[PDB]
Amino acid sequence: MLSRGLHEQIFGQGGEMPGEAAVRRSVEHLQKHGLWGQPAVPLPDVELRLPPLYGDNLDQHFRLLAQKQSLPYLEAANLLLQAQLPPKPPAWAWAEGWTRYGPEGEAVPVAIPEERALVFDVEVCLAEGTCPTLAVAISPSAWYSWCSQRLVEERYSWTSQLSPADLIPLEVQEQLVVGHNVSFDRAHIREQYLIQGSRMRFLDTMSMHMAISGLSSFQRSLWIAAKPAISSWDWLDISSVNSLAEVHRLYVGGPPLEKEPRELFVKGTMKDIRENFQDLMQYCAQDVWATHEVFQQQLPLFLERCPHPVTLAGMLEMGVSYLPVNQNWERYLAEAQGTYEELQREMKKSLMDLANDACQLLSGERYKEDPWLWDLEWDLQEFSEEEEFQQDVMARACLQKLKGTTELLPKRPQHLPGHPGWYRKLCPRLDDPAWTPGPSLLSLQMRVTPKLMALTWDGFPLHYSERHGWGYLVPGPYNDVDIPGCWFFKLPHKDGNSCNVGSPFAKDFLPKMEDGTLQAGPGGASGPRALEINKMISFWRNAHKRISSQMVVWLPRSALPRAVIRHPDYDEEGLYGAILPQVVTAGTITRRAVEPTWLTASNARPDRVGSELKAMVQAPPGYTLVGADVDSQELWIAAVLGDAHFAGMHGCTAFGWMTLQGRKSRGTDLHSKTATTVGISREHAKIFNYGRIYGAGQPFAERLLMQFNHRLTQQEAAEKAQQMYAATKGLRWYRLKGGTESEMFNKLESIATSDIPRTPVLGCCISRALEPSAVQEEFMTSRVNWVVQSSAVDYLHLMLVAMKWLFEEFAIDGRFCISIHDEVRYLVREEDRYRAALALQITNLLTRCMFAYKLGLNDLPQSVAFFSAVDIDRCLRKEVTMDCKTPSNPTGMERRYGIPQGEALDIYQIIEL
Amino acid sequence: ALLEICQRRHFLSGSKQQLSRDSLLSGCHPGFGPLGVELRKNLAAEWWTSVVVFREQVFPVDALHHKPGGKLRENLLHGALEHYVNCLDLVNKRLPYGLAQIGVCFHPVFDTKSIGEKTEASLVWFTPPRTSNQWLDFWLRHRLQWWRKFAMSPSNFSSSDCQDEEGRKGNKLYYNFPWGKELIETLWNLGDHELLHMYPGNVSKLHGRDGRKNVVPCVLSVNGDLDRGMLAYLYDSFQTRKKNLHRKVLKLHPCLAPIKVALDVGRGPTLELRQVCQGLFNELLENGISVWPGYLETMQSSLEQLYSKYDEMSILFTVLVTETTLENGLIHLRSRDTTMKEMMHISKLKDFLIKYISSAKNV
Amino acid sequence: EALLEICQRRHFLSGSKQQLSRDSLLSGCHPGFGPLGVELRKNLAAEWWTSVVVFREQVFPVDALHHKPGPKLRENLLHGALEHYVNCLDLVNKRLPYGLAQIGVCFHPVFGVKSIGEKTEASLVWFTPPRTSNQWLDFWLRHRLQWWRKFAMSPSNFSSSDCQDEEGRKGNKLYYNFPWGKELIETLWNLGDHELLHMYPGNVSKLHGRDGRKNVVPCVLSVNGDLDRGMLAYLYDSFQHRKVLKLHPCLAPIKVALDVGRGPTLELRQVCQGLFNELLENGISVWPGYLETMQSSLEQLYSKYDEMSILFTVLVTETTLENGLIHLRSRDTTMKEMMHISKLKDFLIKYISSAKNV
DNA sequence: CGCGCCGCAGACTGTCTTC
DNA sequence: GAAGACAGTCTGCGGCGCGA
Repeated sequence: MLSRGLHEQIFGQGGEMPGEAAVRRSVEHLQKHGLWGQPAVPLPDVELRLPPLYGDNLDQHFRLLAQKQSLPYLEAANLLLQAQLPPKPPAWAWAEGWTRYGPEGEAVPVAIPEERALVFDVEVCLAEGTCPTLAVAISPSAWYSWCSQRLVEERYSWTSQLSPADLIPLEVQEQLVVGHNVSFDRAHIREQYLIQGSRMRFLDTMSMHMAISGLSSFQRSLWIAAKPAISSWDWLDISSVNSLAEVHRLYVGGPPLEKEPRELFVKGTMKDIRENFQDLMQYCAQDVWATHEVFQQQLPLFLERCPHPVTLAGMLEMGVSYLPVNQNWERYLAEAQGTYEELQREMKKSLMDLANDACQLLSGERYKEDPWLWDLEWDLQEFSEEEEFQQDVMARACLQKLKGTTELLPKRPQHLPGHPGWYRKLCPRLDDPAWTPGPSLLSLQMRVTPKLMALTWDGFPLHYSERHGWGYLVPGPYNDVDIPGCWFFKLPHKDGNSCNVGSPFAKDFLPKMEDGTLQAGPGGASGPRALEINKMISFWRNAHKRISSQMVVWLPRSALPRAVIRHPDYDEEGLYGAILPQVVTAGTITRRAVEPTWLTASNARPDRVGSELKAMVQAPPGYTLVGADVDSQELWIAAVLGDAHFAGMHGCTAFGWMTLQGRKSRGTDLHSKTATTVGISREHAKIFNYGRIYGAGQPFAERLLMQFNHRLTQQEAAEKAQQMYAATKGLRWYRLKGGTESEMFNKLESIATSDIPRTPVLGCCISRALEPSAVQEEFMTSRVNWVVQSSAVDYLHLMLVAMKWLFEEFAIDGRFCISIHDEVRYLVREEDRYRAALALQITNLLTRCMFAYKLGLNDLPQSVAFFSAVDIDRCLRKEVTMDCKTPSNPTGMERRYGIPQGEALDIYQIIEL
Repeated sequence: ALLEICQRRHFLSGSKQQLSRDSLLSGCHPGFGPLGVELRKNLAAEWWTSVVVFREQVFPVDALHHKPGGKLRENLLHGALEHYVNCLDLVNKRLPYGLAQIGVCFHPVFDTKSIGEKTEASLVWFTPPRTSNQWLDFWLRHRLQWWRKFAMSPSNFSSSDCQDEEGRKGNKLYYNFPWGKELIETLWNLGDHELLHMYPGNVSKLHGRDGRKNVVPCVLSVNGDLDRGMLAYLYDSFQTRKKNLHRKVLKLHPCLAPIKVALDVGRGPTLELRQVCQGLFNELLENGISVWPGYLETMQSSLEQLYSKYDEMSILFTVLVTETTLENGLIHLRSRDTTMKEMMHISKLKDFLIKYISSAKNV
Repeated sequence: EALLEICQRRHFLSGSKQQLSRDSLLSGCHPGFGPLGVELRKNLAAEWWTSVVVFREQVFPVDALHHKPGPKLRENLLHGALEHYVNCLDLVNKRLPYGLAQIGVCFHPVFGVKSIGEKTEASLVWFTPPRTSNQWLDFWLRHRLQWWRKFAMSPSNFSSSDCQDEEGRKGNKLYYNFPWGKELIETLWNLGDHELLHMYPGNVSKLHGRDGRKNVVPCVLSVNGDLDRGMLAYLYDSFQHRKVLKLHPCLAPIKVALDVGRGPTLELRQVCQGLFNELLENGISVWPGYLETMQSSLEQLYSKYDEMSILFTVLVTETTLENGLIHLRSRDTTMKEMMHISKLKDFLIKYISSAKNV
């Protein structure tokens, strides 16, 4: 207490030995090239009693908790592991609902698979929406099939009501279900789309694929291509490509599994699937059998590779993600798509406007003097009651001398003669049912649109052709760099690269729109607006396919709880609903989960049409997304990993002191407080520090630095070289990664090349591909990244187990993690949000205490022991006080900020009042 | 900044010489010229086409200039409310229903007790409560798109959401004039408060058939202005620095430009071209194209200035008839948006203009 | 007597509660007009402007405020035209024989308490050189007479008379022989320089204009026609056992009507939507008579279409889906035939051109 | 990580059509 | 016979998402 922070450690009463040599080593390391002497403003000491610890110590306590949580599902998995099964039935039924077969394929109309183990693969008709299209399941006894009911005429009911496939009884034990990516089958369940917690937990055999015998995507590309850069090429024979056929091939040497030739489900129609019904069901049953066999080969292997019950308990969690939504989701989808279309046509109109203005140039021959837009063909083709004196009959007297060349010839390339060639090509051909005036065939992808509305500094070798691509775009034949321009363009041999030497192509050049020396022409009014329009619509153009059609199920009135009903904001015609993310746990080689739409950055920044996706992820009425962003989770984990390995103290290395002594406000925080001061720019040096730590190398850091701003190769190398000074100074042995240090990469590398034990906190193996015993990876970035990634995953598992234990022993409602990118939201109902905030704080304290205990040291600083602010909001946003762009503002919606909280424990009793 | 000299030369504005921004926006201006009346008529026709005839269950309605219940009318909503009963009666009791109107409304303006006229377009939509929000969103959406088209720079047009004093949500549309953002339209969703205020005697007769059961209708009033919309279009069309090419042009949209085509005669001096130009004039009016009789004026000795003035009035095309039209007919054609010289036969020119206008209207 | 009731029933006129008697309709006290009446009035105003304003080369329109700015509801538009003539003389480059015309609402008193009623009238003030100034008015006496035959079924109904007064030496008055009785629908007055002196206190330099390279004071000929009253008289003249108003196609509020019957519902709806879209894009007014679930009788629907100033009636049946032929009936001819869906637009364009082309 | 459809963009092109 | 049109034809460079 008050030593260097810390607190009255309720856990582990007694002992607390400092260590004279240890503390002296820590002090002398922190003093040298660091700041050990700081004001160290104390925090108000927290006087509270923790929940009773069942075990002797923290590790035993959490082991018992996770055992209690995972025992029924573990015994169910083992029960299905060694159960004796008959072969597939000869033919399948045609009635609705579920059917069982079994003795001699005797069909029976079963209403529920009343057993605690299934594989239950599913296939859907992609053309006919996201509804299920039949399913094959293998319960341990006698096989199982399900009918989607969409094969019968009529019954075209949308909104996804009773469309998914029932899998749970009314409970008037618990269940486990397996699958390759059983997250994809967590939808199509109709009981997992429930606001109340689900007693069933799911196992993806792809999650185990990446847990045991997995490949990095950088290695997956090599695997599929081969199916310094030269590898030992042994690891390909022990890992598969995360595909059911490929993993079946790897885990058992049987007859190969065959993909559907026609792919009626992916590319096909409902009737064609009816035609090939029996064959498609046979292939689905083959897939289910392959899944069962690989699961049987995997589960004992997984348990011997990940034996700590907490990791498996937390992996059962995080397959129960649940994003509540309402009609505002559909409103936002429609509004964003409509704004996308409106801005697209506005930008098209702006493009035609500048095309017209450019064509106006040649009236005074002003296009030749134009420093831009001069490289086009730009050429002109030489082709009392008295009636009237002669009435309109003179019109009939004019006619023509037959120079019209019939009607076909004038229309496609000859229409509008005398115009510039670019205008004529851009104009729609007169021989068209739908003619539109002006250069309406002018898009962003053409060579004319960049010339106007994307002028910037008029890139001197950006004449396209040959390499084409971006050229100089900066300063330092003739006209290599000249404001007047009028370049000769004889050949791309100007002073400079004069081509795309780097050739970077990964959704880039959008961040350069904001300043970055990339701008339109200030002379025009609709020029810069078009560039702004492109900037705003880019992200939605990227992600509208994913964000739309997310398999959103709208819960009816009955399925909603009584917490929503008899509420001030109850009833109302707004369709309440939910989105299970279909998050594939352990999507990466690390056990980090993957979801391309929901588990992403999604800053919800302004000037972006598609933004505010995470925003308006609205807890139902009476519910709040009580959640916390773990204060620098990866940085703290690396810091403590370095702290215990060296002198057993939190302030041993400058990384540890910087992590918790620094503060965002007027402090020397690592991100945007110290990285900017020692580096360059802001909010990008944070990404640089997140990348160099957590897995990367110096070349990756340098490349990201060029991506951030414009710098020369020599200057970038010099900046990196200066950066290694005072940094870890990696790849220096015989030191006991040596050098200036201040950042312990020694722990990650040391535990990386440590055979089968691989994780400190929960003892979890990595994979059979990158492990050291068989092979030695040429670049070790993957394993050092994995150490921190899987430590963060074990952190999340610890929070999930602790929160489940606190929600069980203490009657805390909601109980639904929305874990995204190191942040956790739990949706913990009203009149428990402060109780849930205290539970979150106690869970963070216990998780960090377990990290410390299992990783070497006993004490825990108070600067990290508690969340800075447990955000208690009604929508998922990076801050409690935030706004969006496409609407007027969130206040126009029902969002009304919230309470960040922190040190505001007015409900001190964690137990109910 | 001060582009009103263009309106002084070409009668797109009232008779008064001194037209401050307050004078125009207040709605107490003396009047408009022929060009302004044509432009406002085009605006009204475009609105009627975009709202009423294209979308089913929408019918135009009329309101008297006075409300006996003798004072000049302030809003068009009351007239729609009075005719709501018959307009719902003629249809087959379909609760989703629309009413439309465009008319001149006089309002009191206090400046340092005057009465100013303004042309208001009113859309009254009766909807079930469940569909009220989505229909309101559709209404403000496609109204915003209508404002964006016929606008060179539709960023200056915008919308805002707001809450009424009685707790009812609504939206207000604005145009960003150079001096400041000014209101153009407002949207108010009401739970038939005014409808019951006018007819509180019986509530059963006011119900509409949304299906098997009947529910009380919910009203939505979208009220916009057009004279200020006219000034907004004129300001937007005019465009300043770093171009190195300054030409006074008013890029009014082809759909609502006051004059579409201009006729002229060359130097000659062969004469007789007036009869050809008159025949072409008649051929243009008989199809619905407004023509500027530009061939009466003479002794100019400069075609560039004539084209400049025609641009200032936003004349989409200029047609010049020379001595080479009687034989090997090729009239000279110049386009407003692009100062391009073309030679076209007399035939198919009227159909070309009709196709141009129709295609601009389509997109 | 039944004409007003028929017009009100078919949306041709507004409610008769406030204007049951024809006096209210004749004056400005009428209780508005129905959407069909509004469309007919707009079409008549557009045609009059095209024949007088767009057709004329030296004639350009003008706008006058509904209320009098003063120095009170407006009573005439001549004051605004006279005021704007000072600028128009320089703007029109000495348009000595030019004029300004406008069709708009003006207020007139009706009389316990005397009310103010708004009626639509078309006022044209033309400046003419004195040497033939009255002759110029005589020219209008021909042109306006042409309007009498522009759409009237019986041109003999219109009549003209000459009147004189101290203010105007020569004036022309036009009257329409309505079924109730003859009513004055157009008036002409040729004022001299007295109006210019009253408006301009000694502004001879501005009042004098360039005509034939000569400085001449322009005489102002004011011709005022009753747009609402003229439209009512024309509609009455159109009417003549079967109560059908053979209105002019140019001024008809609706040219063609779309119906659904004897065919698939989806196909009929698609055909009706396509026809409506084509009519809207081509500038042809189409009555939205579809989406009707009543289906009372074919005769009742035909009578309703004819009473609504419909030039022709179009019925879509299984023949349209089979060979593209739908029933087309002409009210004037009282005959029905089969016409192609694609050729409907061409037939409508030809009919409109024939009606417009005298 | 990255890779093969995929999808327009830009240039080519052998052959049909007109004077 | 000489020149313009045209509906295909090949290449390229963004990009996406995969694989039950």
